[PDB]
Amino acid sequence: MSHAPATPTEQELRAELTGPVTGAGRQIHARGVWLAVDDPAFHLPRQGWKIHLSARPATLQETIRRMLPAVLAVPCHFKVVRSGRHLQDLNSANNHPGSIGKAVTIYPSPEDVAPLARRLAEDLAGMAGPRICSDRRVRPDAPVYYRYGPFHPCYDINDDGDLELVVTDPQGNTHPGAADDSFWQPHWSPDPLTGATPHPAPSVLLGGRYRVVGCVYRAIDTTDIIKEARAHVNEDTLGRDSRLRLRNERYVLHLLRDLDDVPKVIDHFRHEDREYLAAENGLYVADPAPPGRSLRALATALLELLDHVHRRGVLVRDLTPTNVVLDDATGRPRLVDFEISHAEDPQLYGWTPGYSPPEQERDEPATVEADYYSLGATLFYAATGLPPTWMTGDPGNHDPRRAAEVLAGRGGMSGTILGLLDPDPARRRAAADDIRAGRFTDAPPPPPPSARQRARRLAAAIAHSLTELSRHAADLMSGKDFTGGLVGSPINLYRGAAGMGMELLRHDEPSRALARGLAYWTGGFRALRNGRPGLYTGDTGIAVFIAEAGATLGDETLLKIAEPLARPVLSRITATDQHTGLAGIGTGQLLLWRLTKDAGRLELADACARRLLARDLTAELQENPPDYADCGAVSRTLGFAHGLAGIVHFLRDHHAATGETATEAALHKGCDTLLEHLPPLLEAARAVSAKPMHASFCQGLAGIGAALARTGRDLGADDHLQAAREAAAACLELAPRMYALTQCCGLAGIGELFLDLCQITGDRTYAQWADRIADLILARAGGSPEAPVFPDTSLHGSSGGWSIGTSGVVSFLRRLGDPAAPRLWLDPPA
Repeated sequence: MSHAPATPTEQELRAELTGPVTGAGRQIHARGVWLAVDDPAFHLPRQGWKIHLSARPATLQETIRRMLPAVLAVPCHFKVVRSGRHLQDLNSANNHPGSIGKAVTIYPSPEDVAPLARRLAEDLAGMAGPRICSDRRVRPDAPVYYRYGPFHPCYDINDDGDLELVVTDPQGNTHPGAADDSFWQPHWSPDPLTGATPHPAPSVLLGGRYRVVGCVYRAIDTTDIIKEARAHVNEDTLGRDSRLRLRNERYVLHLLRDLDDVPKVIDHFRHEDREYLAAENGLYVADPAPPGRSLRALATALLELLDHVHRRGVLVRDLTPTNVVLDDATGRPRLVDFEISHAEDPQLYGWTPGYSPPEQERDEPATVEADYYSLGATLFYAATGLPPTWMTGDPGNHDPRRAAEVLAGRGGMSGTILGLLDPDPARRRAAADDIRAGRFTDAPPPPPPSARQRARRLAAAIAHSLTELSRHAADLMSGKDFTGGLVGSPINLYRGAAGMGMELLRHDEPSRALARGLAYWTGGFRALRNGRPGLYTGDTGIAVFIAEAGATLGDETLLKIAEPLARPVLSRITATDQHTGLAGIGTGQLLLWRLTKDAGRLELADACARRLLARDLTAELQENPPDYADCGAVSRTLGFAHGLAGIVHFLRDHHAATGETATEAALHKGCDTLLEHLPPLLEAARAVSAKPMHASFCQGLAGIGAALARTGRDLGADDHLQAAREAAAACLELAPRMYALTQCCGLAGIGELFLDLCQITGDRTYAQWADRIADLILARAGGSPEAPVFPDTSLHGSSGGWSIGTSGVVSFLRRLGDPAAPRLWLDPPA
């Protein structure tokens, strides 16, 4: 009928290896998912040329059997994927695209690289496997590839503060390796086979088959969309390839005559190791995608059943806001994906929308009925402008928590989509949206908040968040996440220990002890290691965290560890930015100067300010981009990070500390320029086409307004405070469609602006606005009440970083319950 290829066990591979390996004196150690074999009398260098062997689970055992002679002849180290399942994951694109096909890795002596490769090309013959993109291939008939890279895990720091695997040139410079999933030729070592050292150069496309616009492309026939599949990638337990997925598609594309207006024409061809088959809705320039801006917007909803009635035994099983397109009005319905539109015994495994499918796309049988949870979920993203909330591991990944949007409005669908997103009963797709509203249509019935019990909720949140932080911190310091080609900074403010620690210092004695441990761990990690001087990415924020921990905890040794930490050579620094440049360094040095009272820190801030004042005319840029089109350089010009708002912020702090008149002149000039360019981006924010970027703290109105509020207070100007008020209003309107909950790009920065205005002005109105932001945050959270988990930038996982994770959220929530509590990193300490 339909069969299942061999999936080797770890035991069978161990068996295929044990005999010959013991023969040559080499030995097997299991580590990660790579049964490795070490050979004495072969010292592994640290970089060089390496051989990769591609394979499928089915072929893995034979790949091992036919390689051992060659690899055991020459002294070398090597490793083989743990078992067949680990290889199916490795050859799956969702996990790690650049690691597909690297079933075996062999590290030999340099002189022996070229022979082995060829010697392994022979004996491997026509055995097939996914083509390894990051590497070159010995011959197209064999699954042997090679590349230059690290053999040991040596990391260096990038200009973002993060850590990347590197090789080192003969001058010692670190070059980032194994990135961009493209072959990179070292200029100091020759291609051991071509004998040549190519050079990189820069020198939508003429596909030759059909000249037209990484396995997808857009097209128009060279005569009058070409989906691509790479061989042996995404192989099912039934040996079902991505090319076979295209074949299922071609089937339904020829079974398309009824409702054929919706999908496209077809054409099938193949080349080498790949095959090809022939209005971009989900982009919400229009916020509720208004059918006609009328009171009723069930038009799109009934249009869904328009294609539901197609029947034909075709179960899309994957109806996402990216799987919808509609030229003009509700007419001209279009759709362009059916890879998993099959209920026959060959039922392809989906769960493709991390969030939008039912709880029963666990390969459980398919049902148009089940396509309801994709319908309703689609409807959710239709109203909210944002996906429903799903998190890897959420015991309540499907629940009335979605009701916590309770916006409706455009069509007021409400309880209909609740049934349409209910559990298995399906409510019969809530009566098939009640036969296109013929039977019924529901009205929004939001519940009433429990008044002071809100506080209970809030309390619980912080409480649980604290415990969650304690987990993340342990995962950080134990090196759990210290794997891969890119490792997020384990110490910087943005995502590292310093960001978390600072917040945990302001909480209970256990959380303070966690911050103490984090301080000492950061100190250790930073010693005898490369770094960057920035505030949000680099040494300045780190030093601030350690010194403040030494202060509030009364730990002299912490202050001693921080004393020499952030004293850079400003002459080398060229950026003028809070995030990485001189402005952020100046502010952090002023914070350290207030805690330590070390004159050198004030001198550093003064030096920052002088170098900044030198480029005051260079702060005046004639080119302006009020539209987000191409580079939304609102962030690169006016945002708190990368922009003038943070520069102004630091100049204000410097004047407040010293009183130097030069800083005052430049401050007034920058403030005036910001106010000149404010009205346009305000209008852009108020438009319907606005994007959450316009309200973001890092890049948008929230940061600009925080800066201008502090300026209005300290300078006495009230035009600044009013600018901040208008900014805050725009942010309040854009808050319910924010993508993230974080400080940098999400709701936390909005609410922090509101709290700033309440503390400066005194208008408890902004406190109500902030309470609304916190309510949105608690609703958009996952997990359960008394145990809420907050999604980070991934939208499905949790993390502890301050600006992109849970600790910043905890900062906002904490500050909600303690007025007159300074804003971290923007206001001075108590």
